[PDB]
Amino acid sequence: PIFTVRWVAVHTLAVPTIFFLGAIAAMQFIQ
Amino acid sequence: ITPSLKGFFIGLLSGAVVLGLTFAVLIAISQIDKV
Amino acid sequence: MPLGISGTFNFMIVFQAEHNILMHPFHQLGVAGVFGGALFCAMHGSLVTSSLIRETTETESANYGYKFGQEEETYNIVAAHGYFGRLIFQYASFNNSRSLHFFLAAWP
Amino acid sequence: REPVSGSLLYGNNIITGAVVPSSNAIGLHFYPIWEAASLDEWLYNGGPYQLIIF
Amino acid sequence: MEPNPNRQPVELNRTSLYLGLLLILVLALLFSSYFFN
Amino acid sequence: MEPNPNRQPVELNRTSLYLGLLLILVLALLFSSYFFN
Amino acid sequence: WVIHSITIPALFIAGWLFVSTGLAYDVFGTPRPDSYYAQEQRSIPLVTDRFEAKQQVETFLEQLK
Amino acid sequence: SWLATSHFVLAFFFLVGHLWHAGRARAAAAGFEKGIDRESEPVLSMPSL
Amino acid sequence: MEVNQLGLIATALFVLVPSVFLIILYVQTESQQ
Amino acid sequence: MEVNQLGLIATALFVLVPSVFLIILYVQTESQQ
Amino acid sequence: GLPWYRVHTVLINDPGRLIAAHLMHTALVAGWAGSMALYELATFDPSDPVLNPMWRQGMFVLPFMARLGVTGSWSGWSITGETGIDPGFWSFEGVALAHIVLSGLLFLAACWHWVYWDLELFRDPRTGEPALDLPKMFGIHLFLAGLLCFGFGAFHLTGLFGPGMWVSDPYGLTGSVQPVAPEWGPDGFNPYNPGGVVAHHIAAGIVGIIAGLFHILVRPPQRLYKALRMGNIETVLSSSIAAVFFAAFVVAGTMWYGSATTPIELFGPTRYQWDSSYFQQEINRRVQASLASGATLEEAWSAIPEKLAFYDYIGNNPAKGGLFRTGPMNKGDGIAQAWKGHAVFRNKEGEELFVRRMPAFFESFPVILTDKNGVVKADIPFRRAESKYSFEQQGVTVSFYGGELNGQTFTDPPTVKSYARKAIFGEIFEFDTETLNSDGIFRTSPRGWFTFAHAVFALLFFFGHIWHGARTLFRDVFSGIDPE
Amino acid sequence: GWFDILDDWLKRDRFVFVGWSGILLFPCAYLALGGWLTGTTFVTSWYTHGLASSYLEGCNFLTVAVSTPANSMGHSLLLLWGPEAQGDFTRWCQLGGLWTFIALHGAFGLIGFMLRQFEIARLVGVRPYNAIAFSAPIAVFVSVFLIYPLGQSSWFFAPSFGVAAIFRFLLFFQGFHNWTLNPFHMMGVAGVLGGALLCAIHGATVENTLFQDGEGASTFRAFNPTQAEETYSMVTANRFWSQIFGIAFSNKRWLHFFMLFVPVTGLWMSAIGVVGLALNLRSYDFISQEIRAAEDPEFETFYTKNLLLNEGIRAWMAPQDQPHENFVFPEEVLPRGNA
Amino acid sequence: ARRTWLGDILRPLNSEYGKVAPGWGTTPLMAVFMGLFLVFLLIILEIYNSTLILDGVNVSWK
Amino acid sequence: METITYVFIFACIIALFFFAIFFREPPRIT
Ligand SMILES: CCCCCCCCCCCCC(=O)OC[C@H](CO[C@@H]1O[C@@H](CO)[C@H](O)[C@H](O)[C@@H]1O)OC(=O)CCCCCCCCCCCCCCC[C@H](CC)CCCCCCCCCCCCC(=O)O[C@H](COC(=O)CCCCCCCCCCCC)CO[C@@H]1O[C@@H](CO)[C@H](O)[C@H](O)[C@@H]1O
Ligand code: CLA
Ligand code: CLA
Ligand code: CLA
Ligand SMILES: CCCCCCCCCCCCCCCC(=O)O[C@H](COC(=O)CCCCCCCCCCCC)CO[C@@H]1O[C@@H](CO)[C@H](O)[C@H](O)[C@@H]1O
Ligand code: HEM
Ligand SMILES: CC1=C(/C=C/C(C)=C/C=C/C(C)=C/C=C/C=C(C)/C=C/C=C(C)/C=C/C2=C(C)CCCC2(C)C)C(C)(C)CCC1
Ligand SMILES: CCCCCCCCCCCCO[C@@H]1O[C@H](CO)[C@@H](O[C@H]2O[C@H](CO)[C@@H](O)[C@H](O)[C@H]2O)[C@H](O)[C@H]1O
Ligand SMILES: CCCCCCCCCCCCO[C@@H]1O[C@H](CO)[C@@H](O[C@H]2O[C@H](CO)[C@@H](O)[C@H](O)[C@H]2O)[C@H](O)[C@H]1O
Ligand SMILES: [Fe+2]
Repeated sequence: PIFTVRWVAVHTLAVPTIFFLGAIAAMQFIQ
Repeated sequence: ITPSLKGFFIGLLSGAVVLGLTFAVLIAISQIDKV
Repeated sequence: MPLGISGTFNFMIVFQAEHNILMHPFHQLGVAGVFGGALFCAMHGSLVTSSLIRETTETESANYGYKFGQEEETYNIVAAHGYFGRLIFQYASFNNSRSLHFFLAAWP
Repeated sequence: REPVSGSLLYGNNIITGAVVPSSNAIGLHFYPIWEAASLDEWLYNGGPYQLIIF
Repeated sequence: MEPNPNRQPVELNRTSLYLGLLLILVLALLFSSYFFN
Repeated sequence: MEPNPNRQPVELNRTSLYLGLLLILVLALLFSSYFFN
Repeated sequence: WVIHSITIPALFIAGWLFVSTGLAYDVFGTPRPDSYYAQEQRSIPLVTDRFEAKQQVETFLEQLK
Repeated sequence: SWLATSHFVLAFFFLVGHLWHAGRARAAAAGFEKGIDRESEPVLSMPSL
Repeated sequence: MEVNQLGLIATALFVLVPSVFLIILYVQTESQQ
Repeated sequence: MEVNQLGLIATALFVLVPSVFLIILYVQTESQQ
Repeated sequence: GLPWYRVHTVLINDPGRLIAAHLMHTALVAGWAGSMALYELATFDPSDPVLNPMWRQGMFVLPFMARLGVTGSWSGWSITGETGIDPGFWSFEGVALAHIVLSGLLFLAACWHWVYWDLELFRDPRTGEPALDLPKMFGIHLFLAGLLCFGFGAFHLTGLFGPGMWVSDPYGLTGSVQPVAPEWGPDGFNPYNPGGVVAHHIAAGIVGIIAGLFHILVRPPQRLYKALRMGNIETVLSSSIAAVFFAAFVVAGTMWYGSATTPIELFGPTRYQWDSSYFQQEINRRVQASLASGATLEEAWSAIPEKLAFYDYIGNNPAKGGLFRTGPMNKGDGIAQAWKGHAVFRNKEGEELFVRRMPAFFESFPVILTDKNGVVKADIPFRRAESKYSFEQQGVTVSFYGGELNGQTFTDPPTVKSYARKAIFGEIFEFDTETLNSDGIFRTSPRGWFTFAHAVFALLFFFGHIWHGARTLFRDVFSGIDPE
Repeated sequence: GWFDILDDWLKRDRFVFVGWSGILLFPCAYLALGGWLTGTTFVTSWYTHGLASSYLEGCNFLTVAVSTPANSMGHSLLLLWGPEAQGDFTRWCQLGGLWTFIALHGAFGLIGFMLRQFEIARLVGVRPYNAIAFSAPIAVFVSVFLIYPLGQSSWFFAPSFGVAAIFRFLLFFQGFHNWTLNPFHMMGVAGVLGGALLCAIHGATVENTLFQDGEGASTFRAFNPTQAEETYSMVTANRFWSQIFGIAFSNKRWLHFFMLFVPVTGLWMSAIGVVGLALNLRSYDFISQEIRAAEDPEFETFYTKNLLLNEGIRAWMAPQDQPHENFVFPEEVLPRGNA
Repeated sequence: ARRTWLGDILRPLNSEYGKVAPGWGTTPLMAVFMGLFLVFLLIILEIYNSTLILDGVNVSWK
Repeated sequence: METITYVFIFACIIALFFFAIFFREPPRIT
């Protein structure tokens, strides 16, 4: 239970970052 | 109602709903606190 | 370099042909060096003009109130600090002018 | 033979006008006044460039 | 009667004379080339 | 030191502004015809 | 230091799969490493006009070899 | 091509470096390297052009 | 119709420079205290 | 070489009128007091 | 004790002296629009409106007067050229002179208010200091404007009492001025249909009145009034810029893109008529049908109107031209004399060739010869090149159809490429070069100039909208920052 | 205090400061960036430009970006539902509608930053020369990414929001629009450099004049920001520059205000030119020399030599850059040198 | 304080400079139209780009 | 004509420099 102060910032920002890092790495092993 | 006309209607509706929701959230959140 | 305003343009373009300078990294920093110079030149120019202890009337020019040789501080740091300190997070505001101005002259 | 007129007297706006650098025929050689055969020779090969930048 | 109590003299110190005299000529020096065309 | 004790301000009243502004234009109005030629 | 040994690993593996699964292909419609030129016919499948492209993209893609 | 590139860039800096310390060296010997002195500014009393 | 190409500048300078020179002197006088 | 025939007046007015307008204001200021 | 760029602040509160300014400004604008009209008119030639129109003539202000239905003059020449005249008092000099006389009567009026600044009207009882009611002053002007809108919409455009708006065919062939029947419905928002534009104002004026009625009748709310700093004149200035700043785009839009507000006859065809190949599709379709009707293939191209073809040209469209290239379009290539015809290139075997028409970008474009397959079966080398597909090698037969000369075959390097280098510009034309002393280098039409002036001036007022906008809110603090 | 309580919540003190603009900004901003990365990684540009630059095929960091919808796709705004996308997501990315998704959400976001840069002021008390200074990128952003495309056949002509993308946009002007010679762009190169220059010369001077408040050699920590007199003597710096370059600044006020001025005025007078170039009014051949060039081939200027360059760029770049036009140039026709 | 014919006529008009509708007055009815106008203006834009095709409208010329 | 304007314009620049360097009013302290 986090009302909006700080938590809402990083967790709506850095979370997708972790999700793209999948795309980055998992790509480099294609081809 | 063209696919375009209808689509535009949909778009506007969604927009209003969102802004609506966002505003509601802010209000409630604002209302929640009471320094 | 042929020295002249068209000569210079001719130079770069031809220079671009052979050595592909754009993709070169060192240039790609030089751009940052120039912009961030011009950039900071705007902010550090702006923030201090923004904050002016007022010795002037509204009708009179705002500049003339500064007396050459004022030993007063003509611009509030405390006021302008929190400004940039609120605009972005308060951590990066560079409290120290002597710290700032150096970094102002290192980047370009 | 392509001579280039970057001079201002010949039909050149400030924009187009420039001092032409030295020729390739002169290469990189130090090319002062006296070393050149004739005065007009020293200009025709792009002396004044090599003179200014030094 | 009353000649508009609100008036002020216009002041331009010596410096701000130069900048303009500099700025104008430069812009001319820059834009004269195109005006001839 | 002493900035030339001898100086005077130059004074031209409103009238002598008109005469010139009149005279100049007239001479121009008279001599512009020849300058075009 | 509680759920940050949980969230990150389970989440980061998702991105790992959408490439591996190739789910990102038909989601974002990127061409597949073998899929550009159907048959041979080497030419740009360039989409052209409006009120079409949804149908026109479905010609270039339709062949696919 | 590498060496001539490399050593140049380095050689360039050392020009700056030379022009750096030579500043700090003499100013140090001159004693005011520590910053201008607020008590008496050297410029403060000079003929004013 | 055909004309002296530069003759126009003649008028302008002959109009403005003498004119201006009268203004500048005048505006001064207006500033006299 | 060939040129815009009137382009010369452009410069002159663009030079003088802004210039002059700065002088006139200035000479005034000099007369203040 | 004031900077040179603040000097007009002195008006800040002198509501009398203020009214003097706006007048003098107003009187000074009319004098422009009056004078420019004559000057534009002074150099205008009615002579050949069919081939050489008013847009191509460099004339800028003039085509507006025509846009509202002012046509002809005392000189006895109509716009469309038939020169049967019943011009009435209202014509180009008339419209012009009317403004000049207007400029005068305002200029004098300006001196009055400037002389008497103090007026018992401008100072409310409770405060000796000058004031005026910004909410109340607004309602009037609005209620007055809309009442001038509804009027303009009803009585003038409709042709009810008045002349009608300009209106044209889509091809720009039919010059016309008629009363426009207002049509307000789903189509009414197609700007290519003026039938909305009428109904617009008539619909605007009503909404113009009702609002103007309202604000006069009631004062704005407290909490709002406090925020916007109403009563500080600048807050009217800041806001007012935005609206103008806003409109400055919309006109640029409707000028730069086509709008039935601005017909193709008066203003040169928009940039997009060329790129879509709007004309050539619609020139050929009447030629095809003419040959689908049947005739000598020459006879088909023979009856095609020049003015239509003349709209199809590369130097025509506004996109092609320089900034500092100045003067009327005619100064570019000369005056348009007559229209050669449709240059058809054959293989030397008879197979028809197509030129690759010049896109709006390139200033110098490679002249190519292509066929229905898009392959290049002939070309031109740059200066020195080994010969493949060089038409002098592989043969060419150019035969003009329609227009001035017909069935006249040219085969040779020198004459063909003379046209081949012109052909890529679109349909060929004879030009009188020296009469106006044209260089042969293109220049932009009015539709271009009008736009660039507003887009720029718009983009400024943006910054203008901000600067004052900052000084309405901060007029308290703006004098200077307070210690800590 | 319904509306009231909402206000003071937004205006309260927290880690960052979310103002009324924040409601507009963060959603509009975070999507722009949030969009750009996504389109960078996954969404190809293939069906649009026929050439795939995007992060998921082989392409590097520098050469990826979000291309633009094609020319014959026209100026339509490409909404997510739209007539064309018809609410289909995939084909809405392939058409590059994601591009427009970036610009518009960017612009409003970009605006929302400006407003914030006001809303800070009124509740702080600073004068708003910051926001006003920030209007220059606005003008630049709006002119380049919005006014310029609209002055063309479609959105297709516009920067593609990438490192290498912006470069094919650069040479794109030099070949066609002959941009360097446009005088409105020379005022720009003044501004930027004139900004960078004076940026460095200010930072250097004040760094070379310090009252020595501290002991240790390094003076950074030597500074105490409490009600101090000016940390650096203007007296020295003045008489200093006046004897070298000859002209100095005697006003801390007039100085800094002159810093704010030049970069700003540098961009605006550039943002004018771009608008002027949206209409293809581009500064180009001087009628003087060109006619003179028609009086002999031998006459040559560093101007004339550019026209060949700007000619070559066009011909070579055209087929790849603009496939939609379906240009095929023959070989000899390319304006090769040695001819 | 020069009171002329018009000046005597009009002045009773704008005499009320300080009286302001107390409280929110009518704000809401304004914000209704403004939002409605925005949706309105958007519909113009959607039309003119041919993003929105109404049946019978043609952004083609006439 | 053409050139002689540039030299003129460029001249007054120099005539400003020399003029603006030496003849500036010294900004005295206090
Ligand atoms: C139809 C048309 C109608 C148009 C009508 C209007 C026309 C436009 C009018 C605009 C002009 C008016 C104007 O400029 O006013 C200034 C304006 C307002 O300022 C205000 O003025 C007073 C109120 O009247 C009050 O004081 C008020 O508070 C306020 O100050 O300023 C602005 O609002 C901002 C607008 C700025 C415009 C741009 C100015 C800068 C650009 C200049 C031209 C750039 C040209 C670029 C290309 C150039 C060249 C190659 C040939 C030039 C080469 C030299 C370039 C380097 C020098 C350029 C300037 C460098 C910075 C110095 C500026 C400066 O302030 O120093 C001044 C005096 O210096 C000069 O004037 C420079 C002269 C040349 C020097 C060259 C050195 C030679 C070296 C040789 C080599 C040696 C080895 C003094 O310093 C300041 O003076 C005052 C200022 O307030 C004060 O004392 C300060 O503290 C400080 O001392
Ligand atoms: C119609 C719109 C409008 C109006 C009524 C005003 C009115 C005013 N502005 Mg202003 N302004 C506007 C647009 C407008 N501005 C725009 C678009 C910008 C951005 C460029 C500005 C930027 C601006 C600044 C930065 C400042 C003002 C200031 C002022 C006030 C004093 C003006 C002054 O002394 O300047 C006098 C200026 C001169 C005597 C020089 C004029 C020479 C210019 C450069 C060229 C003019 C030539 C010719 C007229 C060109 C035609 C213009 C074209 C559009 C047709 C005055 C209330 C000042 C103010 O309020 O502070 C006290 C101030 O500081 N304005
Ligand atoms: C909305 C304004 C507007 C527009 C669109 C036009 C458009 C036009 N005018 Mg025109 N005109 C205007 C206002 C306008 N005028 C005004 C106010 C006057 C009175 C002075 C005139 C006087 C006039 C004459 C006397 C003539 C025209 C003509 C023409 C036509 C040919 C183009 C031309 O001559 O321009 C040339 C355009 C340029 C040279 C553009 C460059 C101008 C520069 C960029 C402006 C200055 C910028 C400034 C220096 C920036 C400094 C930066 C600094 C502030 C930091 C064209 C249709 C000609 C004609 O008959 O038509 C064929 C003609 O002979 N006009
Ligand atoms: C970045 C540009 C910018 C900036 C900094 C400002 C700043 C300012 N404006 Mg403003 N304005 C702008 C653009 C801008 N405006 C534009 C483009 C218009 C249209 C003409 C206006 C119209 C306007 C009016 C009418 C008024 C102001 C006022 C003001 C001032 C105070 C109130 C305020 O901030 O309202 C600015 C508010 C906004 C810019 C709204 C935010 C943006 C909206 C929500 C975007 C929504 C778009 C919508 C979803 C549809 C988009 C679809 C897409 C296809 C386009 C302030 C100085 C007021 C004033 O005078 O203050 C004293 C005032 O009365 N402005
Ligand atoms: C007392 C105060 C006076 C102030 C005056 C200051 C003048 C400074 C600028 C001078 C410009 C001279 C141009 C020379 C070319 C020429 O001559 O254009 C002429 C019209 O120009 C004009 O209509 C200039 C006005 C252009 C209107 C559009 C303005 C756009 C604003 C730009 C954005 C804002 C920054 C007409 O052209 C001439 O006449 C034409 C035939 O009539 C032929 O083209 C000739 O060869 C020749 O070109
Ligand atoms: C599904 C994903 C995630 C969930 C459900 C989650 C859960 C939570 C929750 C419920 C909180 C608030 C309660 C608490 O602090 O104990 C929190 C705090 C926090 N977590 Fe996460 N987390 C997630 C991902 C992440 C990620 C990717 C990061 C990357 C740094 C992160 C770092 C943090 C941080 C910095 C805080 C402090 C928030 C603040 O200070 O306002 N978490 N987490
Ligand atoms: C009084 C009177 C009268 C008279 C009138 C008149 C005669 C008037 C005139 C007036 C006029 C006839 C005016 C005009 C003027 C105009 C103007 C004044 C213009 C100017 C403008 C400007 C200044 C511009 C600017 C610019 C330039 C220059 C270039 C670039 C662009 C621009 C736009 C920026 C009468 C008899 C009726 C009677 C009654 C009284
Ligand atoms: C701002 C200060 C103004 C200082 C101006 C000084 C001008 C001095 C003029 C000296 C004589 C030049 O006078 C002018 O000469 C030029 C060429 O030089 C002639 O010009 C003639 O040949 C030139 C060749 O370049 C053609 O471009 C032009 O169209 C044609 O008229 C003019 O017919 C004449 O009017
Ligand atoms: C500190 C700076 C020192 C600068 C030193 C030089 C100062 C000299 C200033 C005057 C020089 C101008 O130079 C003069 O320009 C004019 C411009 O009309 C040229 O005259 C131009 O028109 C004439 C008229 O037919 C042509 O014959 C000529 O070929 C052409 O170039 C002159 O050929 C050139 O002699
Ligand atoms: Fe600074």
